[PDB]
Amino acid sequence: AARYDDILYFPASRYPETGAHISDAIKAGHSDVCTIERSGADKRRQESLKGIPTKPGFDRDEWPMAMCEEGGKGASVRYVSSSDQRGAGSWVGNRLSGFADGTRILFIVQ
Repeated sequence: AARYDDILYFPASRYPETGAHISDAIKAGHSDVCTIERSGADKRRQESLKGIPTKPGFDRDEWPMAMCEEGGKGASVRYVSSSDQRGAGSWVGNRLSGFADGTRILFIVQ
């Protein structure tokens, strides 16, 4: 039992606002590990974003992410410029697709 099964290196200079959120959230004690669980993501996003208004030009970025058991209630949410947020979320999902639900992935912001 290590805290994680494999590791993702997030490319902060490619997606600087989303990388700063993930880094600030991990530095504040939010989990650095994503226990992937895709089926519950819509439920978790309802819980993480409850009561947080939308903002024109920005997306509500979550860390931990909705596709992680660690997401949902208590997640960090930041307004992130939409091009940055959406590019980052697509990058992350693309890189995590090789891992089945239940895999624990440590995120390191590079």
